[PDB]
Amino acid sequence: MSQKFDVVVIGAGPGGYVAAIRAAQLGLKTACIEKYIGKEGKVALGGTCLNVGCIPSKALLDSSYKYHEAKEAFKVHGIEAKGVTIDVPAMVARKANIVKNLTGGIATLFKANGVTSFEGHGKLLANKQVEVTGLDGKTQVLEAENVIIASGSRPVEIPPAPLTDDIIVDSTGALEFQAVPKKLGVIGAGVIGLELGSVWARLGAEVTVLEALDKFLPAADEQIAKEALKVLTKQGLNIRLGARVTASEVKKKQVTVTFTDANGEQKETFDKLIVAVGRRPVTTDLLAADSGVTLDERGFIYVDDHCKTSVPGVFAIGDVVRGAMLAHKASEEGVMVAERIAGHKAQMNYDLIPSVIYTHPEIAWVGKTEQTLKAEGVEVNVGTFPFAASGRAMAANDTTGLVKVIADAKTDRVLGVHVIGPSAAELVQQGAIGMEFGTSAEDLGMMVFSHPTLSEALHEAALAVNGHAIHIAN
Amino acid sequence: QKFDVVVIGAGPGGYVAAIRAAQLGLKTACIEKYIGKEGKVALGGTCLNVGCIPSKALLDSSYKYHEAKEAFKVHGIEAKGVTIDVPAMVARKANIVKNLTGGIATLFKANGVTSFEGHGKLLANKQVEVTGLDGKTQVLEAENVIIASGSRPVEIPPAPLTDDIIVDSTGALEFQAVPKKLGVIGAGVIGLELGSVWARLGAEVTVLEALDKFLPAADEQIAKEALKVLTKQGLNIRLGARVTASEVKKKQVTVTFTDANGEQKETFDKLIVAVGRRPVTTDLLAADSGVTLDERGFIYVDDHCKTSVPGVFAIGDVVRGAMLAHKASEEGVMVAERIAGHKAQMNYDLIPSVIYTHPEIAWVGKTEQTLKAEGVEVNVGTFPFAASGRAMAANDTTGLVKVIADAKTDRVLGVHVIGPSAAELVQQGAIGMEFGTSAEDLGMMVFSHPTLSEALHEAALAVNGHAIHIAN
Ligand SMILES: Cc1cc2nc3c(=O)[nH]c(=O)nc-3n(C[C@H](O)[C@H](O)[C@H](O)COP(=O)(O)OP(=O)(O)OC[C@H]3O[C@@H](n4cnc5c(N)ncnc54)[C@H](O)[C@@H]3O)c2cc1C
Ligand SMILES: Cc1cc2nc3c(=O)[nH]c(=O)nc-3n(C[C@H](O)[C@H](O)[C@H](O)COP(=O)(O)OP(=O)(O)OC[C@H]3O[C@@H](n4cnc5c(N)ncnc54)[C@H](O)[C@@H]3O)c2cc1C
Repeated sequence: MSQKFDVVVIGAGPGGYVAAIRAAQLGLKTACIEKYIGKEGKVALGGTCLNVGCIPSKALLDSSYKYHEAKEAFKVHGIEAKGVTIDVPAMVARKANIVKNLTGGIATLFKANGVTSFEGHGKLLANKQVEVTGLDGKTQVLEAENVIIASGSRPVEIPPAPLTDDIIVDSTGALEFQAVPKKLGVIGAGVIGLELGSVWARLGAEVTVLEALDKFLPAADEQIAKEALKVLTKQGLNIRLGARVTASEVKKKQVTVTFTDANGEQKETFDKLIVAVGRRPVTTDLLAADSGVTLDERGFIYVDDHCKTSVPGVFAIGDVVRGAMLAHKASEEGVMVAERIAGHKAQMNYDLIPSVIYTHPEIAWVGKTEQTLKAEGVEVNVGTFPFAASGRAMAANDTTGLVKVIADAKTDRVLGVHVIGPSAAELVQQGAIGMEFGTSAEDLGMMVFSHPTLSEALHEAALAVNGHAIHIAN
Repeated sequence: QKFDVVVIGAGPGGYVAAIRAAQLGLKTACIEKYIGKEGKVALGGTCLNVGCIPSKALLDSSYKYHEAKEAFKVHGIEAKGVTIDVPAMVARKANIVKNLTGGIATLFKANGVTSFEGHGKLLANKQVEVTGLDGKTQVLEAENVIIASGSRPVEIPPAPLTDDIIVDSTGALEFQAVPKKLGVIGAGVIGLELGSVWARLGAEVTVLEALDKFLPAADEQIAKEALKVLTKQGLNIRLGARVTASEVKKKQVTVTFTDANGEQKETFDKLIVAVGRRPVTTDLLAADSGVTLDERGFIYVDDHCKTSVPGVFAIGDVVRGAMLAHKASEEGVMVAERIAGHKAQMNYDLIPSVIYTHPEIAWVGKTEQTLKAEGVEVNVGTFPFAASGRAMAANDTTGLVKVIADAKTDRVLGVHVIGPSAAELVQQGAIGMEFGTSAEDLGMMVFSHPTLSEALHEAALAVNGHAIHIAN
């Protein structure tokens, strides 16, 4: 029985580790297999998000912002912070210690819940048998009643900019720089590139972001994206749209990138270059030829709306399957799959998954953009409120940005909430909770919002939908 | 001199009522007497001029200084020193107040509200006498009157305001230097906020509180954590300490008070009287206006803020209910809408409370102790910020979220937070409660990761024993 489990989970990222905990909570005998070696030379749980993704990036964003504010936005308060500096090794070490604590915390949760951990590489064979290759190279086979595949993702590689020495790096290396890159190039103006560029720009890097697409943040609401581009450019992110990298050359501890833009061939030289074009699903040695599990043309594991693969009792969740490649999407899929194995008719809502970009100002949204609703032919009413009119934001010395609420013009149902500014993600979550209950704009308007709080900007934007905000002209 | 609506007072109640009435097409006047820093009438009431906004401005500046002094090294951030210039900090606050008070006048002009400068008094038959700043009078004929005269600090005989030594909250927001030893009478929201400002800047702060129980309206678990954290921050909060006398000598003040061990004395450079707030009706009502006051000096109104006189309403701090700015403003909206013919109502059950200490404290709905006293069986779920990845990244892990749900129906009955973004997380809870959320409803929603909001999600899951990120 040592080798028999009700649920075997391959991977311990946000998808897999949450699925494993939930399965154990539901009374299923659960194993979770993980191969990733952390900084101490031992297996570290938590996946991309904890080890080289969400948490490390937010740690560096928060440290670098605190330095930036001390250097550039203290005098208005009367604060004199003389000769303020930030030590990059110490900043990175704080991040490493946070990662170590949280990865240890997952192991603590596994122990408390009775999840059995295996260290090594898992491979799905036919008929729900899972071969585990341990760290010593020895194999064993686990007999699973159900398998949850949660093998995650890795950075996209591009031929013009292969990882090279410590000069051309991906996001993992960008979270490990021990000195500020004097000239930093970033390929890709999506969330990851914008966050990483912001960290290092705050510390003095001169940053160019090369983006092949003509449109900035095309999935975000256009009004939000336009303000974001303006603000981030002013902060020193030299974001170049319609700029397609074709070659790179490393010499003298620098890298020269050749790229094509509207004016032809261009060259620019950097001390470090981050390739942040996107993310790809990981299926390396994951599926035996006889497993029965199929991949789509983009390399994701094919699953249905309940994350079931083509093989009964085999599920796949998170970044290895279709849908938004986000940590909270992966974890909610894990919960849904575990609940369904336990017999519950659990159903995931894919329409209210929020997005957050942890720049400062923060950017977040839920639901549909104005441009999507126009393409769908839905008439809408829009309300906005700027943080420049927020008393709380004035006290905070942080008045950039706005809240936008989009409602159906016929029914008043809120269809999207979009924010750039302080506490964007928390205000968007307020909107998402309302949308879960079918809120109208008038419903939000009729609620008591504490004063003074940043939340009031959502209240006013909801009132503005129907032309009766108090604190701005309508 | 004829108006559909005459509003007395331009604080959060009155100025919002005036704007909403004007938006509804009612010919609206608003009367205000308060003189701001430029020597002219300033709108916005207590909250904008000497209350909410100034206090938050000094709290935010002082916290940024505190974090630089005490919580930068862990990030790798060093400095040769950090100082704060108190006059400059206060001047930033004064400029914010000036901008926002000007903004209300701009809103009045855009909406067509007519302003009068002076003291408004309700006479018989809905006539309003306005005494101008030169003492000359005129009478306005009002179809409807909205009384929004607000509040002022409570004065106590044993600590009368004196020179620059014994002050109320208004004086405490105007210190031009850090007091070396600062005494505060009253450990409520105002006293804790003001004490926090000056403690962060180096004052030795004692807070004398007559009640044995700290923050009795807050949930007991939150209040216990708050007392521990604020004491650690240097607020020497003395419970069961009743002030009986004070004496000023040589620009210092000795306070006599009684505690469990008998009569005590303590000497301070400055003393803040922050025991509470009282409704203002000074010269507000003619003897035959028809409007009645209760025994505590509030104007008596029904649940629609209607007085004993038809067409006369009263809102905000001068009437029953929570003395909070968002309560006053929403009452103003209700009254304006009702004058315009709508059967508008006010929800008194989900008014949140916020204390802008750091960590911030906020809550909505009922406490565990209230529900026990009511005999309502409950399930409780909590989640600590020490287990939040977002909070760890923020270097700010003090506190917790608490969700209380009915044990039979699973309906959320209260949400209580001490920690980062407490007010925003409480607002999430309040929105859910408006829609009748259960704890499981919140648990089934997708919360972005990593965000502080996830602490509310986990606490909601913990109600029914299945949080993912803490043992159940
Ligand atoms: C720099 C960066 C910043 C990000 N910021 C955020 C953010 O703030 N918020 C957000 O929502 N998302 C963010 N993301 C995306 C987020 O990291 C992913 O969406 C999330 O980690 C996906 O979770 P998952 O469990 O599907 O996969 P992963 O987190 O990739 O976990 C997969 C696990 O499977 C292991 N594994 C793979 N194959 C095997 C095998 N055969 N046997 C054993 N183990 C195996 C891997 O070692 C890994 O631990 C960020 C990503 C990056 C790179
Ligand atoms: C230090 C402090 C901090 C505070 N912090 C907060 C907080 O963060 N959040 C919150 O919700 N609440 C806070 N409050 C409470 C908040 O200020 C009040 O709840 C709110 O201002 C009440 O609004 P109101 O319109 O009823 O009265 P007020 O704001 O007091 O306005 C009444 C107006 O009427 C004027 N007036 C009175 N009589 C007349 C008359 N006869 N004729 C003409 N004009 C007249 C007054 O000059 C005044 O401008 C704070 C209060 C203080 C003292």
